[PDB]
This record gives sequence, C-alpha cells and structure tokens, in this order.
Amino acid sequence: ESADLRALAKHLYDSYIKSFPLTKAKARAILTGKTTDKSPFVIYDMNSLMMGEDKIKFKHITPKEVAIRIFQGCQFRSVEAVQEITEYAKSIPGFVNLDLNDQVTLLKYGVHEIIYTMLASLMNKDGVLISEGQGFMTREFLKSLRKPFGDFMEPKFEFAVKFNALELDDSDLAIFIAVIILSGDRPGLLNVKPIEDIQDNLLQALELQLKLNHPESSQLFAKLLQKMTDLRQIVTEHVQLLQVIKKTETDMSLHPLLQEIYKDLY
Amino acid sequence: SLLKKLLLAP
Ligand SMILES: Cc1ccc(Oc2ccc3nc(COc4cccc(C(=O)O)c4)n(C)c3c2)c(C)n1
Repeated sequence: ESADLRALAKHLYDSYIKSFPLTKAKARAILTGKTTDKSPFVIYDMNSLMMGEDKIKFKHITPKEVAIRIFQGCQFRSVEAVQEITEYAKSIPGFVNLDLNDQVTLLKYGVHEIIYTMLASLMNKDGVLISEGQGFMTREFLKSLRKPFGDFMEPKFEFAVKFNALELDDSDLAIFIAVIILSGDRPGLLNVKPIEDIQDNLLQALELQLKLNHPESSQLFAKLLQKMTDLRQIVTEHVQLLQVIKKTETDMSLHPLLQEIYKDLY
Repeated sequence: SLLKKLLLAP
C-alpha cells in the first residue's frame, strides 16, 4: 500500500529529527543567514582558528600542530556521528530484530557513507559548519593545511557540491540513509534475506517519496542509487588517505570506536 | 565490541 509507504517515510523522518541534532533545513537556514540565531564564528586562517578556541564549544571534554588538532577534531565529530546514526538505525523497522552481529556489520560498513551524506547538508562551496552550527570553517583554510591533511576533506566537498545540487530535503534524506544502512551486500553478513527484504521496502518508500516530492525530476531515484555506489568510493579514498596519514606522520592517537570500524574497512 | 554495546543500550 502506498499509504503505508508514506507512513513509513514519515516514521523515518520523525526518527531522523529525533536522532540528528542539526538537520539540513536548520543547517541551510544558518548557511544562508535566515535564522534568528547568532552567526557561526568563522575560521578562515590560523589566527581565527586560535581565536575560536574560546567561542566554539565541544561536547567532549579535553583538559600538537594545527593540522593534527583539526584532524583529531573530525575524529571526535565522527565518533559523535556514529552514535547518532546508531540510534537512527535502531529506529528502522526490523533492524533491532536482525541478528546482532549483522546489526554490527551493517553499522560498521554503513556509518562512514552516512557521515559523508549528512556532512553534505552542512556544506556549501565555501566551507563547512562545525559543532552544531557554532562555527564555520572555510574550504580554503582546510585545503591550505600541510600535506597530507590539505587533501583530507576536499574529496568530500567535491561530493557535497554535486550531491546538494540534487536538492534533497530532510524527508528525502531520512529514507536515503535508511536504504544505505540496510545494504544486504556488506562483507560478512550472516542472514542476507531479511536485510534485503527490509531494504526492498525502503527502496519502494524512497521511489514514492521522490515521485511525490520531486515531481519534475524523473531521474532522481536512479541518480540516488548511483550516489550510494559513489559514496562507497568516497569511503575507499578516505580509508587510504587514513593509512597514508597513519604513516606519513609520527603516530597520534586514534579513537577506539574508529579503530574498530576501520578494521577490514575499504 | 563497542558497536555492539551502542546497539544494545536503550
Ligand atoms: C576551535 C576549533 C575548531 C575546529 C577544530 O577542528 C575541527 C573540529 C570538528 C570538526 N568537524 C568538522 C566537520 O568535518 C568533518 C566531520 C567529520 C568527519 C570528517 C571527515 O572528513 O572524515 C569531516 N570539521 C572540519 C572539524 C574541525 C578545532 C580542533 N578547534
């Protein structure tokens, strides 16, 4: 029933709002200045990065050169994101009933693809929102960081620019994310069929969502399926830069949650 | 695993 597919779409959106503090809607309102809220502090060089030490708050408490501090910062944000996404995954009907090791597998291989999907919502061509909109770091400043770190985020800005041109909203994104998490082809899944059945229904929900929400863009569904494939490539490039960094540099500390996810991740 | 613990916590 199409009605049930709209009800599912709405359930996912409502769960998505619950799970993720900064939505695309709110992020766009910030990036365009439509909001009543105080403007993000702009980090555009080393000096402004230093000044931002006070203004910007991080949820984690932390009583190294700049490039490293920024990289570690992205680490900790990623750790936050994994927990938010885990909470969202658990709201997808059927997910918590799957074999628990399969849940772990879906998350392990899914989370980075979701991170970069959602990161796009915080990006425009000029930079990215950080710490729930409290700060804005320019694409140029990140690009200006010494190698390998100057190339760390550029692949993602390039993805976001093209992805954002599709003009998805939070309602589209909730279903798009759900489909990705419920990928039956992740390495090492034990019980594939129940995941495939769940994803098949989510895909129907996505197709109907896009037909209704983007009436004039027939091609959007086929393009989003390609973006899913693309996202895997973005994650591959990221993992390989991660190995380069993990060697090109004298060792920094990697968060154990990320260490666990990285293992066997390509 | 850490991911398993996150999945199990209400
Ligand atoms: C005062 C101050 C301000 C910022 C800052 O560094 C930071 C901290 C958190 C940040 N979050 C992002 C979002 O981008 C991300 C997020 C997650 C993963 C990736 C990814 O590419 O994997 C990129 N950027 C870019 C940050 C940079 C420090 C250390 N001090």
